[PDB]
Amino acid sequence: FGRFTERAQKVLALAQEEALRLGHNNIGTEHILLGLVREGEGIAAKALQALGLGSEKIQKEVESLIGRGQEMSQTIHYTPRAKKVIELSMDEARKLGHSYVGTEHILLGLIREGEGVAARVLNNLGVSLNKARQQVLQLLGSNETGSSAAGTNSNANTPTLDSLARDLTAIAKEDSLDPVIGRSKEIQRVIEVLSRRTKNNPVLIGEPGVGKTAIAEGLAQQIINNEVPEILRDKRVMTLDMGTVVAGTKYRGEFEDRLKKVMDEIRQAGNIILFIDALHTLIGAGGAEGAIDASNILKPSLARGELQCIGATTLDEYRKYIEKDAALERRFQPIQVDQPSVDESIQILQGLRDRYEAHHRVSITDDAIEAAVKLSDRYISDRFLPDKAIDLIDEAGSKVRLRSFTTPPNLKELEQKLDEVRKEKDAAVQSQEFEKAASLRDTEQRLREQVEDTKKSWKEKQGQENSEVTVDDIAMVVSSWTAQTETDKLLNMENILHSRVIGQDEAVVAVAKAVRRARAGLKDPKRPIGSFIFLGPTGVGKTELARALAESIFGDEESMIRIDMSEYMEKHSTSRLVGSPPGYVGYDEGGQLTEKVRRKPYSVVLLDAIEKAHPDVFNILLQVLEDGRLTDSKGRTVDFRNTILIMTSNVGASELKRNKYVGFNVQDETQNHKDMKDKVMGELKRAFRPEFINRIDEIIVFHSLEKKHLTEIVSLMSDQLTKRLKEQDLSIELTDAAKAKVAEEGVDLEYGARPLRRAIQKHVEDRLSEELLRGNIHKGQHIVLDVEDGEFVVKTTA
Amino acid sequence: FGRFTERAQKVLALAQEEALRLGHNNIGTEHILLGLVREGEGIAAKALQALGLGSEKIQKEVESLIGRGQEMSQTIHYTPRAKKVIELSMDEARKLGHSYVGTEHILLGLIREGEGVAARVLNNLGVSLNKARQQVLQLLGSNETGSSAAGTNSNANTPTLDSLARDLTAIAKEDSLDPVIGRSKEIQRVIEVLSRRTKNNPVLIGEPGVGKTAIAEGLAQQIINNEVPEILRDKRVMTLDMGTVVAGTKYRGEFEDRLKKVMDEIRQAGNIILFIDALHTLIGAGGAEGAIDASNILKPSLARGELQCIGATTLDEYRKYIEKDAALERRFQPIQVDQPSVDESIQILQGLRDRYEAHHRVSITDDAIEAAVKLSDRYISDRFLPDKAIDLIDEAGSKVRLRSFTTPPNLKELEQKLDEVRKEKDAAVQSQEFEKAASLRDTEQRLREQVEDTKKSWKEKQGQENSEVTVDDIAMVVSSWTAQTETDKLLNMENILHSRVIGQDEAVVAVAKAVRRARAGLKDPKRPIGSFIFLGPTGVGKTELARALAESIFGDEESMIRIDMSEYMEKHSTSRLVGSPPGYVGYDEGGQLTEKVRRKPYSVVLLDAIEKAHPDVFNILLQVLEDGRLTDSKGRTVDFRNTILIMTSNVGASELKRNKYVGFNVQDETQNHKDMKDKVMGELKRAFRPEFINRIDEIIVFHSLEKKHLTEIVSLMSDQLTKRLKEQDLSIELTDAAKAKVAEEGVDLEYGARPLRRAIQKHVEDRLSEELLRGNIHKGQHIVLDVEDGEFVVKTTA
Repeated sequence: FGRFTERAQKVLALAQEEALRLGHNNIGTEHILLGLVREGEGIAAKALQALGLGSEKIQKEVESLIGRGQEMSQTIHYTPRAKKVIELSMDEARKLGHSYVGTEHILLGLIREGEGVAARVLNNLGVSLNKARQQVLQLLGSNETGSSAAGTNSNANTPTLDSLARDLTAIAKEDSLDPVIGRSKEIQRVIEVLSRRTKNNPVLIGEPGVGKTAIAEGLAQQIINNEVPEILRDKRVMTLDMGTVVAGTKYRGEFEDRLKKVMDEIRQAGNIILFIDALHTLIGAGGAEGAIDASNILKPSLARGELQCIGATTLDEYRKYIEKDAALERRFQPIQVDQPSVDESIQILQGLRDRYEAHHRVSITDDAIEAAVKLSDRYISDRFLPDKAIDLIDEAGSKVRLRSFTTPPNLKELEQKLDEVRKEKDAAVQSQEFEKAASLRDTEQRLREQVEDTKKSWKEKQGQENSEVTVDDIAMVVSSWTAQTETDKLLNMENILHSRVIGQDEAVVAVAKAVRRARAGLKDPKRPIGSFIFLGPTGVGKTELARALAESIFGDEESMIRIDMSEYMEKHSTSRLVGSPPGYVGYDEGGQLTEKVRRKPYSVVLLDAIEKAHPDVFNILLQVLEDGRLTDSKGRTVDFRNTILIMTSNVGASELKRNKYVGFNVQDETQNHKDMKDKVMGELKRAFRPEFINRIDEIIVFHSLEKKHLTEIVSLMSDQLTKRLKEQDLSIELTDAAKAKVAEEGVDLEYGARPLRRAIQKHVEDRLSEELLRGNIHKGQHIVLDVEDGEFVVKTTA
Repeated sequence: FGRFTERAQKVLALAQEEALRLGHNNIGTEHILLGLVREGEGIAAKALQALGLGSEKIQKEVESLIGRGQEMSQTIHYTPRAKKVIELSMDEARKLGHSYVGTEHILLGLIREGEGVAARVLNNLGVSLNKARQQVLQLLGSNETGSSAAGTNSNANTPTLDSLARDLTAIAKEDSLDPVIGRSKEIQRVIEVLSRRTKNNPVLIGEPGVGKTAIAEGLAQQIINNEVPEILRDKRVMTLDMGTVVAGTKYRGEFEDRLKKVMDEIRQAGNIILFIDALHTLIGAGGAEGAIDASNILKPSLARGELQCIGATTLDEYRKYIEKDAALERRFQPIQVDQPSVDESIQILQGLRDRYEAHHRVSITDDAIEAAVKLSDRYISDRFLPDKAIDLIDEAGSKVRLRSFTTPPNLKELEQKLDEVRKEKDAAVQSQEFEKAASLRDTEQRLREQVEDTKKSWKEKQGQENSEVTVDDIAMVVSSWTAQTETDKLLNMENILHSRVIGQDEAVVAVAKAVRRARAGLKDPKRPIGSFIFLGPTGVGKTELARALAESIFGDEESMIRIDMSEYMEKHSTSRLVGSPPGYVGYDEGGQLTEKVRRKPYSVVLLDAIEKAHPDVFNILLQVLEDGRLTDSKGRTVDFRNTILIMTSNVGASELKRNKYVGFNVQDETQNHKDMKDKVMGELKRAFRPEFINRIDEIIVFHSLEKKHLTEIVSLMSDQLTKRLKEQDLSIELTDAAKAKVAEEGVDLEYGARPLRRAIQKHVEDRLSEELLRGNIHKGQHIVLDVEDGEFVVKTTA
């Protein structure tokens, strides 16, 4: 373990002394035994001496098992028996508590390791081996700790405080506990619920979902010193926990009987505080289920303040307790409970980082935590504000030690060598090849040991590397799952967003900067990270930007919703049954929009075609854009904070399907640019409400494509082609010359961004494939699609 | 078995020695016994010798039984008894482990086979039969390997490992384990999630599915040597086995107690790795009911990092774990899981090739293996990417062994002869006919031995067949459920689609080549391997091609969906229906379309008439045409990846239908071909959208009711007549002359292939049946439908 006590380690080192002193190549088990008795006293040492085995008795036998010499101490490590004895003490101390191993455990371990040289020493000297293991044990007392013992107090406390349970106050008198976190005003407010008497029962309302029990340790501390009543001092805090009741009982009826007994013993009352987790479940009122009706005993108890108690209830549970009354509502009284906000997250991270330095890393870093947390709160966005965080910290809190030790020192080849040896050796010895095996053995185990020496030479790489949990590290994780390599995504957002967006330096930079503004807490987070309307036709860069955002902002693309407004416009699905029959605004709110975004909160919510949806739909969209929430689906709250709203329209489309011209002039092109960035955002206003648009940060125009943008759609569709065919069959590349010939056809004055899919289809997909059908190209070769003399020719370069 | 160890086989063979050495012309059981003891000191031999039965006692008895001395042996074979001793020992070696058979088992088997002469030999020589079986048994020698016995001891290690369960590392240190081929890239990403302790726990979320456990065996192996962190210092990996916990307890309370016990012993913490299979089920979160609520012990265990564990959860299950939190989520953490990609598939196949040698019908070929995978991957697809594969290997991996013994040179006839003999013989011995029976036995047993000789002359039919699995072999089998005879289907696709489909050679070749283009992986197959528009009037070639495509691509015709989009109505029936219109488009998206294509993943989806059949449908289909997917049915994704989308049309029909027949045109014909290949596809564009059409592979025109196309429609319908009556037993053939006379009546510029059914009905069905009524033809004679001189005539030729 290397986290043993002295005492163990000492009998063991005494073993080596006898190794050479008695002449043993390998420090035998006989020496570990000698080690115990030669340290004189120590529970092992003493133990052997109890049975009558002094150093005298032992050594006569020991020298009679291996005499002198062998003073060479040939590769002095232990004998394998003796090595087992060391392993044995570790477990012989685990079972007997001890994480740090002593003398005793080794003598106990010897007995265990009973065919060993030691073992035979004792069984030869007339002392039964088990008589020895006994002897160590009966001196391995292992007195109380984490508690104290010296007397007996109390009579009436006996029946009550016994039952049920740990007694939180007790565990907080002598620490065997941790703060852990709060919820500080809750503790004040608990004493608000506890310095009264009619409604003397605290009732914590909130998600549970923060580790309610952390708050509880709060009361303990504060009820003692010094905010507590004048004659309703001498308070005791007694915990009532379900787990103790159910175990070995296995019945609700019996559980009720035991609980009844507990309420009776609480007769030390008028000074007692009871902790009741999930108070509704016991009350039995509300919902189809009652989840037991403890209420018969529990309710009058709650009202009197004999069961002056702390109720841990939730959002719904409080309804289902106050509904009874007036002793579950002439007892109850609620208090507003906290759960971590963004800053709180950071603090939690640090607090339990440090204890996983048992796990030799984690340790570090403030900044790293900040990455886990800060990046998470707004983006990914896959759990809760601190929960998200810790995973990120920890992936990376491992990640680097793995890439560190990606081999031995690169001496991974060594193991490979040693294999080949063993084989040669083995097979050679099985045939013989006598001395032709000789050298093979020697080469084998020589090598083997060398390998192992250098396998811990990247323990130098441990002392070099093995704590990294840094900004970038964490940040890599935050992008990895879906504050450096997420904020490098943020800072370099424009670069990332352009690479899929079909030209449109205009579109990209507008979205990029707006998301980047929010994404480091500069714009507005109680709104989407960016609200936008993206106008244009199909295949212009709209969708492509939505995607590129999912990737950049959250780390991976899968955090992207994409909702058709056409399914529930109540103006294009009204009675056309698009999707399913549900009455359409009800379909969107009551189900689809709210459920989906509630599932993925990070989601780039892409609400397609808000162009001609019913004006009521826009009121909902406006609420998403402003509030960063919608409340629908019978009172569920759906998080649009961390969303990136991108609402598309194809009313810009007309203008955004003209290219960046190739029209009547070449000065029509530089008049198409300005035309697309102006005409679109006003066809937007004509298509739907300004009030809606008033909650939208920037109106992104996705300019139709003139190369620059043409040769970038051709290179997106053709690149989507060349990659989807590599998994099953051929390697395709289109030369730049061939991407050019398609882009000329992606021109139209009136269809500047749509025609491209078909023309990649015909000119790439169809073209390689009709060339496999001829036998010009094939599966599994590299297909360069080239221009021959102004006609495509599929060439091979494999 | 035919795979026995020496010791057995030798004692047995020594019987044959005594057979002739004493003359016993059938090698008796007495000789098997002699066989044991004359083989000296095998466990059988040795055994008898312990009880006192040396060779001396045995042969002395033996020679006093059958004894001397007709040194030959009758067909030198055994007694039936002695043959039984061999069969018995084999089983007496199965019992005692032993895959093969050893000496002991033969003596043990003798005792068992106790009416044998040996048994009586031993019971004559003063040693009880059971004293002999005793001795062999208690010298238990059998086949061995998987050594792990040499004596072991530990103290605390005892409580954990007892319960519950196998140790993955252990089975991989004696290597009774196998890799197994993963799912390799997953394992690195786990050790990041595992060398943690702030979120200590990996939790694998994904399809389970080819064996989740392959990833698990991964960890074990990497955690030993050496790329493993020092974060993960001195780790052991222990696997959860749910089955042992539930067994022998038969109660939830007891089950909980055992799990609790395990969590306690995990006190070896910070040095232990726990593998928890199906981790959600124990947490018991979500649903109407839980799933088992081990959670009380398990949740804090997960949080502490004592149960630093690897969770194997499923698609929904992770939701139901973060649903608890933040210790079932602040410990837990999800990871992206692998299920083998197409290349990985191939490798698996081969990996288990060598054990298919046990059935001897594959090993080999690679080329076939690839087929198993690839052909299946793209074309149905009713299993996962490697499962599909392996099944095909073995499918073919038997197929040829069946052709082996169905047709060798057919010494099946031999056996047939031998039959006739026995009968004759038997009945002859019974008739008497006695010496006339004599020779009949002799002819019988002669035959019997010959029979048996020529069936193992078809061990030459084994050395010929008994391991291959060839290209075609796999491919044909791939066609049987669902490279050669699936890629011959691909290469010869035009030929195959024409052989069932009409004179629309234009259409056939266009579709054939377009599917064959995609289906060989050189044209976009993310979306259907062919999207199409099929123009023509109904019954022309359109439907028929949809069928022929299924047949060619998948090897079965009945993998063809078929939806009419025009049937979806009530899509404007507001108050018109009554007061609400609940249904039809909602049925199509919400259930029918998505479920059906998801059911048969790849299948010719034949979307009938979308000329104006809800303009919204064309958009919905467009998403299929582009992506290969639709998302409907409340979040199901339907893969139309290598479906063949065929969207039908009969709006071009009018021109497609037009003539090419003589008797009335000689210049409209040569204006109907050229007219159809342009004009048809433009009546299409008004009936769809260009946006739709741009994501279509090709726009197919079925030049129809030509001269030519007719007599092929007539030959499909009339051939369906001649075939549909054979089940009810009538043989019909139409001569080409009679199919021609009907074909004249479906052509002009106007009509369709509609009147062809009616006229086939009249001239074949109705007429032949009225010809049974007139008595020229009957039921079950061959009916030739001929033309006499221009007047129809039904002739008979059977």
